[PDB]
Amino acid sequence: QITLKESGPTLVKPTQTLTLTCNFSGFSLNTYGVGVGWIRQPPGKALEWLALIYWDGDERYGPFFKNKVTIAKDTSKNQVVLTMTNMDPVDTATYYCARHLIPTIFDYWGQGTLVTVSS
Amino acid sequence: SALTQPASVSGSPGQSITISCTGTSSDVGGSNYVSWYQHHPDRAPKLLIYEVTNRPSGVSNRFSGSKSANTASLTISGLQAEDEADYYCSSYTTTSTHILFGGGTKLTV
Amino acid sequence: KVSGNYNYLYRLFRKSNLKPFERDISTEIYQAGNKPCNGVAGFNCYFPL
Amino acid sequence: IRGWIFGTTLDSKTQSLLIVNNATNVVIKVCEFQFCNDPFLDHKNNKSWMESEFRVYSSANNCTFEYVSQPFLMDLEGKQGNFKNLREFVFKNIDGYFKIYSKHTPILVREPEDLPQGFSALEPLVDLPIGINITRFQTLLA
Ligand SMILES: *[C@@H]1O[C@H](CO)[C@@H](O)[C@H](O)[C@H]1NC(C)=O
Ligand SMILES: *[C@@H]1O[C@H](CO)[C@@H](O)[C@H](O)[C@H]1NC(C)=O
Repeated sequence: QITLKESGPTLVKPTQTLTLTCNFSGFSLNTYGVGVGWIRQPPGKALEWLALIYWDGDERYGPFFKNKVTIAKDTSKNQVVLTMTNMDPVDTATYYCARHLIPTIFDYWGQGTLVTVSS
Repeated sequence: SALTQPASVSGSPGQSITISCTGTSSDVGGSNYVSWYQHHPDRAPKLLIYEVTNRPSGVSNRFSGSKSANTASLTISGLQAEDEADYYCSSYTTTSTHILFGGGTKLTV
Repeated sequence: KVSGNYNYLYRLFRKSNLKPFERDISTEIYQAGNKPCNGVAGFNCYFPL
Repeated sequence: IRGWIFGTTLDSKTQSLLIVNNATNVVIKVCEFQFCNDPFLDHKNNKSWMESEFRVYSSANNCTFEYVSQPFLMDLEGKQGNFKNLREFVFKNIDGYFKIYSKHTPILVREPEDLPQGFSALEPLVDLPIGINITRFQTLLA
């Protein structure tokens, strides 16, 4: 069965860039019809969709963060890598990686990791 | 964004109570895809509604939903101690693939 | 797909109606007007699909 | 004569028919085939009959239909004179289907040229359901 696990640094300097990984285990991402996306929720406010990638190498990013984020996949090790740039204290949030389908928008969510900005 | 949702709703255990998520009809479009998730603290949320008045495997029959003209209403019957959580609305939109709903916390006594 | 699917193709322009049960396809350039057309498409040159 | 190979764009991007009759195979293959201006198979020391350069179709894209059938009654080596054997084929195209009728008569009494005046029929050899247009095919003897 599928577990979504997030890994990466929690404290980041604002000038420095951020990298994050989600090591999904339990589905082959190459199956036709399944995607995977990223959702962040800053404390005190609602969630925020980041981006999502498809099985056949089709990538969809957020309307504002096209340059900020980049996504890539590795089905051999069953991992996905996301890169975020020039983050802000408002951007500090809990991050989740999630399976995505068409009928059911989002079904299973990873436990997530906190991200905060300081020195 | 341009989508809203009332945050707090209150009721009494053993009875039925409802909350709604509301937005603009143009952004969500003709096709609804109304969805609702629950989130108690200290672990990740899961899905309880994926289609109009529809619930996947691992059912909880007390759940119910209904899609009005511009809103989606979630109704709960026979409340117990598990209601004290935050419930998020989520619908497909046209100009972007956004939901951006605040979520609905529940109160009971 | 949520962002749309673009890998599906369909022909728009052909010189004449094709006989029943035709399967082969040619991706050569099409010219609408009488102007000779080579290389890239453009004015009076429409991509066949 | 060896076999008939034919497509429409000569570049292995459009599907094509491969008919090969070298020694014992009769292979029919519906696949894209890259064709040439002058593909040759007979040329071999100019006196030795061989299917030299068997590979006249350089590449392919996607193959669908494969069919194996028995060869016909031919002769061996290369020499000139006493052309006893006669062969006759008719190729027809009906709604994609491509039908071939064949007949082979040995020991024709009449001299070279001198088309025989004997009544003969043609039995249905084989039909192949490809479903494309056909106005460009050519035999490849060896
Ligand atoms: C006929 O074709 C088959 C399939 O490639 C091949 O194995 C066989 O050797 C061929 N016959 C010849 C070359 O006489
Ligand atoms: C016969 O043909 C082969 C292949 O074309 C060539 O390598 C060889 O030199 C030729 N030999 C003669 C005697 O023509």
